[PDB]
Amino acid sequence: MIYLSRLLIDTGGNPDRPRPGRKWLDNIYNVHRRLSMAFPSGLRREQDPHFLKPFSPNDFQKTPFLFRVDNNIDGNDKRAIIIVQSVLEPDWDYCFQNALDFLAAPPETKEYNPEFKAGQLLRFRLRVNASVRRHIPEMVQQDGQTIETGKILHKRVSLTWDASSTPDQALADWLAAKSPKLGFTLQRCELLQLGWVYGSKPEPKNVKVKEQGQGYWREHKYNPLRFRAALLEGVLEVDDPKLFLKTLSSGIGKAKSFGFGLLS
Amino acid sequence: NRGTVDFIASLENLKEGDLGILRKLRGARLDEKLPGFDLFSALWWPLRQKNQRAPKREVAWLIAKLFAEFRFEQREGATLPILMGGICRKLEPKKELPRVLARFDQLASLDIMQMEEPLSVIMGILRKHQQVCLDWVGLTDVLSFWEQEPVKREWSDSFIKAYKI
Amino acid sequence: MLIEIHMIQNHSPANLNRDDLGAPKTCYFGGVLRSRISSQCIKRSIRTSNDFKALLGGVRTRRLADLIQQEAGETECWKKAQEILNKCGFKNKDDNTKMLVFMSKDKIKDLARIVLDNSLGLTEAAQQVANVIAQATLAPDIALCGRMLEPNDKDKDKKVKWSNTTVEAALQVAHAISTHIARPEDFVSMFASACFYKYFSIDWEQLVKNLKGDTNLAAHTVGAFLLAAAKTNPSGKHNYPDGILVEFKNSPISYANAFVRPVSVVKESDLVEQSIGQLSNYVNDIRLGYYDEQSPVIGFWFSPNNRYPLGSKLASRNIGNLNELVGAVLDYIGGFKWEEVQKSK
Amino acid sequence: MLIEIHMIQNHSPANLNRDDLGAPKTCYFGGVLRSRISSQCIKRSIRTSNDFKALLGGVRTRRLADLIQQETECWKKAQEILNKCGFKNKDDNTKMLVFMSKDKIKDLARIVLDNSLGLTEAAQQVANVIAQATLAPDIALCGRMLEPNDKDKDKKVKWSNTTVEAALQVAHAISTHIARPEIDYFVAADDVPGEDAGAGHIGESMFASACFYKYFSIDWEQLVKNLKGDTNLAAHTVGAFLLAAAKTNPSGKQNSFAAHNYPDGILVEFKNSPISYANAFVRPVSVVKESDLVEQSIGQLSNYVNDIRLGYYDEQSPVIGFWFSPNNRYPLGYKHSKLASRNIGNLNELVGAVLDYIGGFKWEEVQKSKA
Amino acid sequence: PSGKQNSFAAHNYPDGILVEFKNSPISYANAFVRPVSVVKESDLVEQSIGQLSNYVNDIRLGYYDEQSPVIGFWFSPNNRYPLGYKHSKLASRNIGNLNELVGAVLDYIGGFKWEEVQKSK
Amino acid sequence: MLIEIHMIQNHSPANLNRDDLGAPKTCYFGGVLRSRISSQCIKRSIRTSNDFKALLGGVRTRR
Repeated sequence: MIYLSRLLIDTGGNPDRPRPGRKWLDNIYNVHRRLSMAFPSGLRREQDPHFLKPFSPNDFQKTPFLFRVDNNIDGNDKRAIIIVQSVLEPDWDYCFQNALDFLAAPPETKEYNPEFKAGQLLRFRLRVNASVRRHIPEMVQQDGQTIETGKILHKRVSLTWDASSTPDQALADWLAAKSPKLGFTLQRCELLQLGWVYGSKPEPKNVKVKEQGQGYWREHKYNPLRFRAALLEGVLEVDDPKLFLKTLSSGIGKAKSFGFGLLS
Repeated sequence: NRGTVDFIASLENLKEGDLGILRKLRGARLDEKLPGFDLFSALWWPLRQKNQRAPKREVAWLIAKLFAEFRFEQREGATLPILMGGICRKLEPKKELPRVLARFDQLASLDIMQMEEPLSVIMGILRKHQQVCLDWVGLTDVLSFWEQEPVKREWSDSFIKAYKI
Repeated sequence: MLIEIHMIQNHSPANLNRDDLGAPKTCYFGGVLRSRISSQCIKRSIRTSNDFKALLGGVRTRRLADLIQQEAGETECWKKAQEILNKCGFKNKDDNTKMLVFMSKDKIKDLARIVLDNSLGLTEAAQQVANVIAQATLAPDIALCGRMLEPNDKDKDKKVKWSNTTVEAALQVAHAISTHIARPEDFVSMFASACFYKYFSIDWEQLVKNLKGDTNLAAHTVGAFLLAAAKTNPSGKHNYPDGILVEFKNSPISYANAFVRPVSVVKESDLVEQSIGQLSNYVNDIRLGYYDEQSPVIGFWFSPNNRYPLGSKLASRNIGNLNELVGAVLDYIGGFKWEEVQKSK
Repeated sequence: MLIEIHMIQNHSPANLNRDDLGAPKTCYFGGVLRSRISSQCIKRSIRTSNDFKALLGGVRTRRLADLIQQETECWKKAQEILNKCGFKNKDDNTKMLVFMSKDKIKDLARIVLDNSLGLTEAAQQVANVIAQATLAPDIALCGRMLEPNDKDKDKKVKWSNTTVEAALQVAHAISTHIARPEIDYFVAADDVPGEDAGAGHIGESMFASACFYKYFSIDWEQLVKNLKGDTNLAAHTVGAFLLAAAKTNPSGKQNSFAAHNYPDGILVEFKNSPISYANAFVRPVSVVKESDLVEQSIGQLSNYVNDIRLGYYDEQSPVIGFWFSPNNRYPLGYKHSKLASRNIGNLNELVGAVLDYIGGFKWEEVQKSKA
Repeated sequence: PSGKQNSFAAHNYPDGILVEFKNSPISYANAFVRPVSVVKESDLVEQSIGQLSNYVNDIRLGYYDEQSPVIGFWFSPNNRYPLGYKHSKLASRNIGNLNELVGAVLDYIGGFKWEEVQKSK
Repeated sequence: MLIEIHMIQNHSPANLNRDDLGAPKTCYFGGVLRSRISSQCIKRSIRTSNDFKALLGGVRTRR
């Protein structure tokens, strides 16, 4: 059930006027938030059509889904493309119903269903994290005299590849070896984009107390999160049209919420 | 007061385009045009954090609009009921003096927002008589307290005192 | 005189200039979209290249304090140097100064030997720091890219005086444009080599004025500039240029309008040679409409072993080599054989 | 015999004129946005150009009495004399723009160094000599408002009016299509290594590319009246204006963009009443897949030029027109008729035709009257 | 007008001149109560002239058909802007040149030409 | 017998009837801001015109 579509956003052209979409694209936590309060619910849909209510994420349906932000030229106009697909029907008449400045052209819903059988030459790109659990999380190197104090911490650090090669034949080897698990293969792979992606997620806490109830009085906190990016393509030959559909429903890698998803 | 003087001095600093967009906003509230509100915020925000006494917001907006429209200069001792009355002595008491006199008394029974047009006609006949000086600080602090009748009666008695001399 | 170099190069845009949204840089030319690489990216890629290894004499840093205890040797000179720099007028938020400082990598030891002396007050120390960074322009990178320096005045001490701390740039790089239609990506050796056109201009007299009158250093700068522009892909980390037209005149002329209408060609291999055809046609009509007597214009044409030809006579000579191209640009200034010009930094 | 210049010039992506906010200057015409190259910027760009060297000399001056010593320590008494002439002092300069311009600073030097005179008569003769400088043709193309400041002296400054009724009218440069603003992103890339990714500064810059239609409106009679005769000098300044309009561009942010794009077509006319063909581009030029926008814009211009030439007829006022393209790369008579009287391929005989229609002069002897 | 023409050279010629001959005055300014919104398929001048032609034909059919008809001449330079695409033949004579419009007005006036009239002064 | 003229023009970026501040003159027509060229300015430019320099028979001077 592919629901591939597009959300063409309004990049500005004057960094003097306020630019809502450009600022919104700089934080992937809020990018996921924006993409996730779409298709909200039918629970309180009959109450209000105006999106004027105190926000709570519990009312929104907790179905995991996917997106990816990219850039393309159609024939004559640069416009950043967001490609989404989900198991629920598209209803972007409420997510952007008072934030029309976020959009450039009204979004379009397509219908698509896959068929590849085995060994064709009609495949597409991919996005993934270069995340590996560390072999040697060496004992928490602390500061003060550039020393080492701690014991251990299993962390999902960035992939430390080799030092005598480039990653268009190192990460290429990596997903070429990864492909027979997920039910496909790579005969050619050249990377297009790599780097880091950043965000910020807020943590509600509780320190203070209230004299007539429980501790409503409390403070704020923010925390950062980082990921290693890899956008790349390939001419691929699917092993079987019976297990690759699960990979087309989950994606190579499972950042999902934070951009890196399935093959497109 | 040591707060309104800075407001008047900052108003005298305003250049031609700013008071042009203030001129275009006669009779219009500070909402339907973004640049007018931006100018008013720039003029009105920073004088509350430096001195404890500031004029009322509506008085400041009305005085800024009128100042842009007429562009006088600030001089102590040139309030409205002195120059008014001084020009009333230069009149024929038969017909024109009641006309201009009623034009002046229309101000004494009006709220702050609606006085834009009567103050406009009063300052128009002031401009016709070639008046350059107007005590903007004095006008502003008698206008921010315009709702108490002692200052209205003092202003009227100032008109009487300037008329009998 | 001005050194105007026009190069037609097949640059693959997969690993090229990006914007803050990850897109390749694009510009509208002729009312229709083309592909763009930024001028500062070409300048920095030439700067940090292999051929510009000897001529990288300028450092654009924000932490002079970190550089102070690199040749001082002793340990306890880091905070006093920060205080002296702050009394100069470059404020400190952290280890780095909060304005950009561009000096040559030979006056840092001068700053260190100024700082380590403890026989004079902070005011005259900051004055001497201004004496160090107010005329330290002894760098070809400074002479080419240009710089001005002006400090904060909000709580800087009032007992300091600065010289004319600006050096005028010698380099005018155009935002290089793609002659053809930029190829679309959809909603249902692997990416094409885009025919790019780049423009570089170097002011000879102003550059040698910016290097305190030296000649062999500036000749090495211009030769290494052509070699680094031709040999280095503009990016961050052979692809030889299909055609280099290097023209000498006293006025800048841009041949971008040769490709006002895109060279819309279905065949991939039938693109670059008639892009060169369009370039030759428009250079012919610009020469016939603008360059007549007064100041004549002489230009050289290079191709990889003369593969894409030119045109009639719109250049001076055809050479299929790059070091011959350096020898052929450097002799119109008069002499300066390239085998001895590299003995400069 | 009005000198009207209509030009077509396509520009590479650049930012020539910017405001205090860094945006390229834009204007509205026909309800749609156009790129604007402001009139003062064109006047200065042609003024500060290389070819406007033999006829320059309208020097801007706000810091006065410092060049007097350059041509004794006259900072005290000559500035005191200038203050007594009305130009008051507020700092280490004169807070009044003075258009003294002409190269007769020898007269000011010799009256200032004359230590045998008082203040009033010296200031008076200064007032007649600076109100009658009348050299420097940029004065004849842009006038003055030097009427001192009457808050000084003993009120004995009976000066003469300095206004010159300048003969130049320059319209703001108009793009023939929809202006498309673009955003440039740059970083500073800290040279020494650090513990961060490294970017000493982050900023956003703008640029645009457009096909520009320009309008310079000068009349010959006021130009030669403001220049007290000297017909060859008038030919020199009109030739300098033609060459500078054809060869120079505003030098704003040109170290990073290099948009030295020379000309596509030129409309130089001579008539008795002024007209602007900006109304040709009231309809914006839309790109067709077969032709480039320069050819399209020239076609639209030719359509409207034929309109005005035929639909506004008086038999006693014949109007001619000149058309120029580089090697006839874009002829104007594509549609129906040879609109221009002569189609010219190179700039030099275009200037020659301008000289021939103005006064029959040549381009060789015109440079003798340097003045 | 001769305002800031030194720095803003906006000398332009009128692309539409309408002359009517009535014994009472009218002003066709109520046509442009709605401002002209420029569309991508046309230009501002053509749209304004179309609205003017709409109003002129409408007032002509509403405030006329007397024993005395309303006669007029319409002027566009070389006929790029005729009277819209609505009902044609509204103007008695669509004139492409200015001097011929002046001559038509003068011939309505009683039969005085343009050349010998200047001999009065 | 009334002879009426109705015209349509279109000018470039202009300052024809500026303010003493410098702002071009504006008026409201139909609730929207429109640029206005003053009737006095139109009449004076008509009077001082080149083709009105064959009709003039008055000066209307002051002194």
